[PDB]
Amino acid sequence: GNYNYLYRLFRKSNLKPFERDISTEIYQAGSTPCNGVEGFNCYFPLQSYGFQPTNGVGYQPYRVVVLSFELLHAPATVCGPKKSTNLVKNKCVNFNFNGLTGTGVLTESNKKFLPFQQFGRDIADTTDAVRDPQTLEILDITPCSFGGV
Amino acid sequence: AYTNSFTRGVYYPDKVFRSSVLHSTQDLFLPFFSNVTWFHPVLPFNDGVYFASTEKSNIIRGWIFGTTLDSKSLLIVNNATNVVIKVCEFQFCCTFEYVSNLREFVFKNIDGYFKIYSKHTPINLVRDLPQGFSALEPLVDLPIGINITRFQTLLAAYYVGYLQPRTFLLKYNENGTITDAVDCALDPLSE
Ligand SMILES: *[C@@H]1O[C@H](CO)[C@@H](O[C@@H]2O[C@H](CO)[C@@H](O)[C@H](O)[C@H]2NC(C)=O)[C@H](O)[C@H]1NC(C)=O
Ligand SMILES: *[C@@H]1O[C@H](CO)[C@@H](O)[C@H](O)[C@H]1NC(C)=O
Ligand SMILES: *[C@@H]1O[C@H](CO)[C@@H](O)[C@H](O)[C@H]1NC(C)=O
Repeated sequence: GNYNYLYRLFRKSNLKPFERDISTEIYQAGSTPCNGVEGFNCYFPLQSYGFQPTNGVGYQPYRVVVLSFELLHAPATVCGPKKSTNLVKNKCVNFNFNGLTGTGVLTESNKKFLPFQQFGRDIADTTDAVRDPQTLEILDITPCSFGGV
Repeated sequence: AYTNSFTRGVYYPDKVFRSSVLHSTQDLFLPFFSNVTWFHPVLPFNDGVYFASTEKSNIIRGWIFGTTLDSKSLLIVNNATNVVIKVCEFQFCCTFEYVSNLREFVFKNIDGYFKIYSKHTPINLVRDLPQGFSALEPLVDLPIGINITRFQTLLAAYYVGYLQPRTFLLKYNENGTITDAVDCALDPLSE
């Protein structure tokens, strides 16, 4: 029986998202103050898992990894295996800047981006300008010509 | 002591550039014309804090955060030329380690992330915070995941205010800097 893995069994309130509580304060389950002394209604908040190879699959140990990432609002440092391509201006093209995809014309801009800002936005919440991930230059995005026939 | 936080405490709520627009956004802000406490001590960290310092030789350097604040919590300290943030249960009179006029900071703890915004601006005044407007761009997002209910500075007077969930109407100019704002609950005209 492997008892090295623990879980918190008691707590005065539920955890907020991504909160981390490693405290070992004695939990007072009754009206008697514990004063740091374990006993009746005074429990150690942690309890060990019972992991034996003969245990049922429901009681078998599982390893869990949760990847948390926030999507495009700022410069990025973790990308997929996707390759890159040269850049062409003044022609309607399909652009993909750091996973932000779209279609339009990219032109030299006069916008003054701050170091923590990746891409701009239009009044319609559509992207208006972007920062080229390889060259620190601001490209203005203008949808290419259209109209009724 | 107490003083009036005329229009300060506004910070870029998003890392997205905008220009020549009036954008409305709701978040934890410092209400306009609020009573901010002036210290020439431990304080609560209810829902975020606006801190301000006027310095001549940079006496104030550090912050302590936590519930009990004594070896059972965050610590921040500016050693000469190196910001140092730790979450060890330090001994004062580890699961994280980070290493890098008027100064204004905003501290927020949302979903276990500690957001620190900080501006800087020269001023010639010795009474209180000057009247004016400026925006506090973000500087740090920290994945502490640590409970917060109190803080205390470490040092030159300073100013402390508290944030509330108030809607604001930020004015982005041609160059993308917030030049003006309107608290949506300050007064009838503001509404
Ligand atoms: C973070 O720590 C604070 C301690 O300051 C917790 O607040 C306590 O919550 C319990 C819940 O029943 C109350 O009985 C205490 O009176 C609270 N203490 C204070 C000083 O207000 C808070 O619950 C903790 N956060 C979470 C998510 O549990
Ligand atoms: C990445 O691109 C920039 C500009 O395109 C260049 O200066 C830099 O050397 C490149 N880095 C590598 C590792 O090739
Ligand atoms: C924007 O920057 C230009 C210089 O690039 C300057 O002339 C202009 O005054 C700035 N606009 C504002 C509103 O500060």
